Amino acid sequence: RFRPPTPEPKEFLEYARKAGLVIPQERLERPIH
Amino acid sequence: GADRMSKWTSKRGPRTFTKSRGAKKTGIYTSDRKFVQIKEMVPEFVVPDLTGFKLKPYVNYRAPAGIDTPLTAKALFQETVAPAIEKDFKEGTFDANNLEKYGFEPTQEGKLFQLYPKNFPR
Amino acid sequence: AFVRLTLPPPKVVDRWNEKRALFGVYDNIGILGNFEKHPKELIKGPVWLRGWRGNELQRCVRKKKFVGNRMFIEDLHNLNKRISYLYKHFNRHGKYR
Amino acid sequence: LFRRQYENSIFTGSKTADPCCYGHTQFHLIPDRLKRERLIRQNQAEQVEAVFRANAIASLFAWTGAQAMYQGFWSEADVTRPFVSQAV
Amino acid sequence: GLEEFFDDPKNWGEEKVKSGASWTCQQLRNKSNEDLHKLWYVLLKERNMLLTLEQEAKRQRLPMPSPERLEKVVDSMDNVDKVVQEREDALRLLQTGQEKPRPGAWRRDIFGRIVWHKFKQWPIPWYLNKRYNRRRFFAMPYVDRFIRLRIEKHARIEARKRSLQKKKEKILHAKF
Amino acid sequence: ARNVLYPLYQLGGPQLRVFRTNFFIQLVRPGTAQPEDTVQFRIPMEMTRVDLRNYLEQIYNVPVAAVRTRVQHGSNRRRDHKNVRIKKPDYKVAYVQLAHGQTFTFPDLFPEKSDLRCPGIPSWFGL
Amino acid sequence: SPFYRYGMSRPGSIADKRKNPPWSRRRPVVVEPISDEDWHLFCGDMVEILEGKDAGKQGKVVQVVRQRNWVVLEGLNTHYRYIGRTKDHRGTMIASEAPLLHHQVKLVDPVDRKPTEIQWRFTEAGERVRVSTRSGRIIPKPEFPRADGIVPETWTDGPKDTSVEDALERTYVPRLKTLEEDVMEAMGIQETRRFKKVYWY
Amino acid sequence: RARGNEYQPSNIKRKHKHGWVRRLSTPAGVQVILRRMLKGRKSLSH
Amino acid sequence: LRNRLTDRYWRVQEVLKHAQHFRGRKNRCYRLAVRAVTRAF
RNA sequence: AACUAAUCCUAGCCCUAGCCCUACACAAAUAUAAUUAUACUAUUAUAUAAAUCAAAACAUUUAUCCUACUAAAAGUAUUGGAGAAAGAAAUUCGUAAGGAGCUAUAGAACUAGUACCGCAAGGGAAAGAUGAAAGACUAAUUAAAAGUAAGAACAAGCAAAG
RNA sequence: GAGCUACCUAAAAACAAUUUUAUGAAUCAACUCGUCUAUGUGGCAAAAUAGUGAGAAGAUUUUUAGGUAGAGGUGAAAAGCCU
RNA sequence: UCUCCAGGCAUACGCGUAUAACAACUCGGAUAACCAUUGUUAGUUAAUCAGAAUAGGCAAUAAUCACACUAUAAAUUACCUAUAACUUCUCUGUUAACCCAACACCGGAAUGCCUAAAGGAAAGAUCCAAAAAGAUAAAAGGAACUCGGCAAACAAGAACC
Ligand SMILES: [Mg+2]
Ligand SMILES: [Mg+2]
Ligand SMILES: [Mg+2]
Ligand SMILES: [Mg+2]
Ligand SMILES: [Mg+2]
Ligand SMILES: [Mg+2]
Ligand SMILES: [Mg+2]
Ligand SMILES: [Mg+2]
Ligand SMILES: [Mg+2]
Ligand SMILES: [Mg+2]
Ligand SMILES: [Mg+2]
Ligand SMILES: [Mg+2]
Ligand SMILES: [Mg+2]
Ligand SMILES: [Mg+2]
Ligand SMILES: [Mg+2]
Ligand SMILES: [Mg+2]
Ligand SMILES: [Mg+2]
Ligand SMILES: [Mg+2]
Ligand SMILES: [Mg+2]
Ligand SMILES: [Mg+2]
Ligand SMILES: [Mg+2]
Ligand SMILES: [Mg+2]
Ligand SMILES: [Mg+2]
Ligand SMILES: [Mg+2]
Ligand SMILES: [Mg+2]
Ligand SMILES: [Mg+2]
Ligand SMILES: [Mg+2]
Ligand SMILES: [Mg+2]
Ligand SMILES: [Mg+2]
Ligand SMILES: [Mg+2]
Ligand SMILES: [Mg+2]
Repeated sequence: RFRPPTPEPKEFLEYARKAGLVIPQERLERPIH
Repeated sequence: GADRMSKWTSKRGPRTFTKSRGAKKTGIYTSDRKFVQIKEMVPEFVVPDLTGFKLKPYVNYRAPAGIDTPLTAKALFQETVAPAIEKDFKEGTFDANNLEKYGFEPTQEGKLFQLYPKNFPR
Repeated sequence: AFVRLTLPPPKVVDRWNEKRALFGVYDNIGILGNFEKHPKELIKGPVWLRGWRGNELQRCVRKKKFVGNRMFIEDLHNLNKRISYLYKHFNRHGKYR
Repeated sequence: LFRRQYENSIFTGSKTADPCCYGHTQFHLIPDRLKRERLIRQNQAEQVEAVFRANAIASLFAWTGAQAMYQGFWSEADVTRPFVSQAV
Repeated sequence: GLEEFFDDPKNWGEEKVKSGASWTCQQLRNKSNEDLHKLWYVLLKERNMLLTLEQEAKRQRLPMPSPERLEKVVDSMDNVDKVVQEREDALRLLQTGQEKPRPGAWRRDIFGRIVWHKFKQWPIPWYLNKRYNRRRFFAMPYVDRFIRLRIEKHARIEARKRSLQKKKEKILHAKF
Repeated sequence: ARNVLYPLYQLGGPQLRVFRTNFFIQLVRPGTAQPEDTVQFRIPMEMTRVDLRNYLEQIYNVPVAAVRTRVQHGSNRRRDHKNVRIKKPDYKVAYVQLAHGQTFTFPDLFPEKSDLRCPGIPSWFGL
Repeated sequence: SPFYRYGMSRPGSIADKRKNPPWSRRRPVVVEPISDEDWHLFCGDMVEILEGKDAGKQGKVVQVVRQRNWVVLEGLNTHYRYIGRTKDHRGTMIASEAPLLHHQVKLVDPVDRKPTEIQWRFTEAGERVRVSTRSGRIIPKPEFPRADGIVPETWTDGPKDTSVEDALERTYVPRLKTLEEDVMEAMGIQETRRFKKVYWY
Repeated sequence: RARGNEYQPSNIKRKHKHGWVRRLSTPAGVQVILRRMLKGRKSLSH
Repeated sequence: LRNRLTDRYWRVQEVLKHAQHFRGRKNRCYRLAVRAVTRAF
């Protein structure tokens, strides 16, 4: 027997940079002060 | 080693296995394998004339929305049937037998569009 | 072995809550109440062991008597098998004859 | 237009041993599926004549070509004589 | 023509496109049946354009301009669909008194459960169909044990569910 | 229309009419190279090629000469965090060849086109 | 999902889908449940900070995360951070507001600025209104800009937007006819054939 | 000979041997389904 | 796990401190350290 | 002067008490090779539970299993290779939400009857851990396990003791 | 549980060249089988590889679907086979 | 471009997106390059290829180039009589280096066509020790080897229990 290969997923940016991603801009609900 | 979890479709199995993807039939298969399409079995899209139509997909944000009052049989009955019966009752020209006069249908048979069992699609 | 690296949150016991303060009241309801009620009537617990005590084999049989016919299929199967396990141990196995 | 793999054949209507190795005329009957009324219904009215043209080019090219290869002419020995046939 | 599958030529490439509010049910109720039939197709053509633009954005790996427009269109079509459903429902009740458009009945399946059965249209009566008579709407006695096991299984889940809520409130009261 | 019942038809029955249509379609840019007359659509799996012809000719008034359809298998290979297969929906692709010699080409939407000599010391200080 | 933790970032945003991924199993936050009726703080209501860094400073609510009993005040309870940090550039220093729980703030009486506790009670018209526990007084519901950014008064409809009057026109005439029948009569379709018998079962 | 390849896949054989219609044919097969439904199996039959 | 031994760390340290000056795994592994310590005693 | 690692608290669970239930939830599809809009070929549980095991073998027999109120009568009358064992009745008595339970190898198998294994019936897991706030850049705490590194070894030996 | 294997039912396939004859004949491929030796022995393989060999128009071999089930089935009996 | 090797292309069954492009360089290929891996986007188009009305009446005479020719194991809906209907194209299969053997396994895997025009690469670099495995050559002798001519041979013939 064996154990399964879970991929086991400052880190999100690398994750999406390697994979590539469509990051649509978001309208900030609260205006910045 | 067969996959028990994925859906059974016509792409799987031998050539002899075939089955539909949910499209409605439009014809009949006669003997000697001739397909005969029936014109009435093929849906017809009833599209109205939209020339001079004032309504567009979206509405003014300035337009006040209304209080929700979902339609009820009582509200339908009062709006349509009550005015006649009330006036007729005062006139005295009323009887149980002549409910068809006000729009009642004793049976749905013979109508093109039957309310139950429904015989027309949306 | 490995040990906690921080002290656990302090545990506070309030000794004068209603349950602790009034614990033991109406335990002489019999001698001080003309014996209308036995104190064992004041026990709260399973139906089959209020005012009663026994070893595990005795407790198993008594539960079956009281609620055996209202038990679930899986539980009654387990309860019945426990009786037979305990019967064979207490009556056939052990140091003393 | 769909691909298959099956026997490759060059035939004029008879085998090479047959003395009648040339072609005079072909008569073709178009199937009901391609007739004038159905095409007009499908809105491909401009294809009524196109159906005729395509059948002739394919039918006659095969028949005139097959005759040439009965005479020994192929792609690397191109025909010295134009090969002629007609069809209705 | 095929031009109707795309937005106005000026809007192409624009970062955002201004859209109004979606139709609410009450506003739609004012309109007549004939008007709603026309309004449906007005919404449908808008919906096809937005669905078309949504796919092209994915193909180009770009953000879809003003994606809220699609949501507003879908809501309006549901409201138009709802209002028409209400009108038919009331008319069905008045003339027939039936609560459902489709025939059905309550039946017990071969596994011992009670399930609503939706009827189908056939050209022959039920006693003559041989494909219908293979279907069984009864359970044999060997299902009785399995019927009890379901009830006991469900009782365990609900008892656990009640117990947990009681425990959770204890945590709240201690915390607050 | 989809997810609705069609009245069973028998000899001499009326015409089947759908007044409000539940079918929504999207026009897509071809993946491979297609003739200028051909147009691609993604359509609900319950739509037939006959439906698309009448759908386009009546709602959009587009003259159609031929329609071809295929069903594309969606991928079921990607797995979630629990190692459960994720399914991409299967869909139907329709190829429409325009009539009257008419031509169409997919439009191009989205046409949009301190001091090195004093390092590590804050400049704010004027001393 | 039982484990989704509500945060200052709006649900469904890029940050939220990273703060709350499907595999996260963080410890539940304990929230004293508050009835929809009981809750009395609204966006635009001036409130006072009972305790903390800015205790005694009145501010205006700008956001409410009801699942966390949070009220966020503009320009108060502020720590400092860098926005738009890049590899080449540091970013811009800004003051970022932090959530304050309901029990750490109180509503303010308008005429006399003080942290007056309020009670919910109806009016002559019947509309529910907040009333101050002491110095009984009507605290009006404030007006806050719409979250989507749409200001109806400034709004001017462009193409594809129905005009006001047209949307409000009444054309419905109640009658015992389905939408199907009305359209056929209006469009003049004629059908005299009738469906044969169908045995529903 | 080399063993381990006793499985020669065939969709006709599989659906006939362990399919929905086969399981419902006899009362014992119906109880196979009843057990799996009670256990909570995602796949009642092939 | 109603009752679990909570002092095992200090029980292990008692034997280990008498073995720290040995060579090999006898100086750090309780199962081997314990036997070596007794022979010294 | 540190790597591998370690620390953690609540997700839920457990036993009772109480209580009959009336959860059986859009459209559409499905008993056809289920989940395929319409004819074809029609549709239907089970005769007594057995054995292991006890009798130190085994062959009649062997509590519960195979339920009919509590306490007593009573392990009494009876029954039994009169062995192992089994075992009444007449009769009398009887008005009522909690935890000196578990806290991630524990408590349910359960984050799931999933992944995965098996032609099938069937078998069946593992794991998580910042803060008031991540719209504060996702933290800290620990000579602390075995294992290594920092730092190979230096005649001679149960490796230590004097 | 007969998708392996044993046997069976139904519907289908394959067999060149050469010599005999008119064939469970001959030489020898494809195909089926597994004689002898070496290698391998956690191996390429939970029975293989490389050579060498036996049959090769028949009681041949192969394909597809169906049948027989454990107190049993199948068996040109090896107490073989039945994942 | 060169050197060398010689089961390839289709269909059936099966598998189920491994197909193609791009971007990635963690995991997967027993290493790299590169991707068969990860993410994103695309794809397989059919009236011919492939799949999916009723009631009666009646049949002696194989196949094999079917003639001759014998043979033995004895061997494939039609045509008629009446009734009924009186112009039709929808639906589904179509990708790939693929399947069964826990694996990118020297194994297993049906048929048609063809035999190199199709398809491929035995060597990561170096070094030439022992022992081990395989191929080729052998002065003089020729079974003296060995349980036995096992294995090998420029042999493959003859006989007997
Ligand atoms: Mg097709
Ligand atoms: Mg196996
Ligand atoms: Mg096989
Ligand atoms: Mg015995
Ligand atoms: Mg016995
Ligand atoms: Mg556990
Ligand atoms: Mg467990
Ligand atoms: Mg250490
Ligand atoms: Mg010494
Ligand atoms: Mg078989
Ligand atoms: Mg031959
Ligand atoms: Mg022979
Ligand atoms: Mg031979
Ligand atoms: Mg021979
Ligand atoms: Mg045999
Ligand atoms: Mg023998
Ligand atoms: Mg076996
Ligand atoms: Mg590729
Ligand atoms: Mg690349
Ligand atoms: Mg890829
Ligand atoms: Mg065909
Ligand atoms: Mg292909
Ligand atoms: Mg390997
Ligand atoms: Mg080549
Ligand atoms: Mg190589
Ligand atoms: Mg080499
Ligand atoms: Mg040699
Ligand atoms: Mg020599
Ligand atoms: Mg010798
Ligand atoms: Mg000798
Ligand atoms: Mg030899």
